[PDB]
Amino acid sequence: MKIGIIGAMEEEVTLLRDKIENRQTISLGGCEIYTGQLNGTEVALLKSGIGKVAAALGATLLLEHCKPDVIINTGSAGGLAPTLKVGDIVVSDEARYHDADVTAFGYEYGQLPGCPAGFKADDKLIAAAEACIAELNLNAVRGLIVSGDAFINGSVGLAKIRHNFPQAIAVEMEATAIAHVCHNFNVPFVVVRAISDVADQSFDEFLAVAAKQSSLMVESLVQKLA
Amino acid sequence: MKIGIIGAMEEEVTLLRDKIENRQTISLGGCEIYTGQLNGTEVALLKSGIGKVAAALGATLLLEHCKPDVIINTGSAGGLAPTLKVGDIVVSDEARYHDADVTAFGYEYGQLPGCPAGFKADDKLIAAAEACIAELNLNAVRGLIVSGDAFINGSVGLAKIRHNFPQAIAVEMEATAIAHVCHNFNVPFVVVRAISDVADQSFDEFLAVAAKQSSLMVESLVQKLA
Ligand SMILES: Nc1ncnc2[nH]cnc12
Ligand SMILES: Nc1ncnc2[nH]cnc12
Repeated sequence: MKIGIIGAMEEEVTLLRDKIENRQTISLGGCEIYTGQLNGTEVALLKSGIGKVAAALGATLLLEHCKPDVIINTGSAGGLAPTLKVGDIVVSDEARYHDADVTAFGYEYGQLPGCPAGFKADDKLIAAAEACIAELNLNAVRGLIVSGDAFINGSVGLAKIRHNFPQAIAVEMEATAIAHVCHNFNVPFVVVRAISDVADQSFDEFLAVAAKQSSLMVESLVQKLA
Repeated sequence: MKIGIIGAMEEEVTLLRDKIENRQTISLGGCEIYTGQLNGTEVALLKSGIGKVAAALGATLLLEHCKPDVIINTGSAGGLAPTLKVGDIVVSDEARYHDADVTAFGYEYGQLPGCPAGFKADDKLIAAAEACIAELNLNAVRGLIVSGDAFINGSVGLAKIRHNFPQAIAVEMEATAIAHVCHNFNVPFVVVRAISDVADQSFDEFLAVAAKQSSLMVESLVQKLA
């Protein structure tokens, strides 16, 4: 089993990279992929690009060149569900584009031609991730994650998202693009995001902590799936 | 020299695929790439998917696997300029995302982190495409093309694009994603789009005519470049 890891938190990627044994660095399309073993398990690690296309570019290179069995995609996200708190860890049951609209042709909002309305995370990965999170004494919340090429900052942006996806619990900029590429490559995936802020509610205190714990979560999830 | 060709119109890809000599077909990540020689010139042909991520996925595979020296990206788009008419052929001098927004952090509208505000098509490739179109007795219009994961059918969506991009003359769904991937791979490209309809003014009927013209244009450009 080979596990692909795509992380958006630089510190998490560094922490994991430094732990890889027999580390090899592959440079393609302006991306760097680290391969080797993490506690005996073969892995392929990549720092996530920003936005749908850059994230898709890196994921495509990794999936094609390393051909992993599964993808674990980590990062941070803004919370949409009111019951969330900074530090919570959301686990995707599915991912949708909040900025895709071809409804004029009968497609469901957010759905793109040739794709399902939402991209489903693998049941086994979801369960394993949720178990690894609880073991670290952290709080995991399962649900719909939406993404788009926009940094949601104001009320209007949030309103549109909550209106189109009242069930969405988190939002960011790369999750659905990675799920989409994984879907097209028929590779199981799970998206996990530490909640950095909540829509209607310290930097280091969050990022320093989230990145470290996410890396431990990944290490634990890799061994579990192994 | 090796020329990469990515076209949106199914019929154009078929016409060009049928002309490739010593044709080989490569199946990667759900995509099909045809390689061989077009009138003696090494080419790599691929039909673009729908949307930024699908388009980026295919482009990434072609650029990495085939290492083309240049990219010719064809298709169709909706006209934004009032002087444009169905049938005109827009040649991009630049490509921008009309649905990317990180202005909260000083980015120009449509610009994403890690990228320039817009992606510039190659000066030499632009001029060459313009010459080929003129030689075919067709009308080429040079300008900004914007892309996003949505079909624009007038209304508020159209007004928003005209407001944010006064200079944009055409709009579709893949151009900028492909330009973006080429940019990251540092490969010269040129975007060309036949105008299928104009804002405020049959798709298949248009396609039956434009797809054929576009294929001849591509063939001519390949030779002109070789
Ligand atoms: N509020 C937000 N909108 C988009 N991407 C984000 N990434 C983290 N927070 C985000
Ligand atoms: N008006 C339009 N908006 C988005 N994609 C298009 N593709 C062709 N015409 C289009």
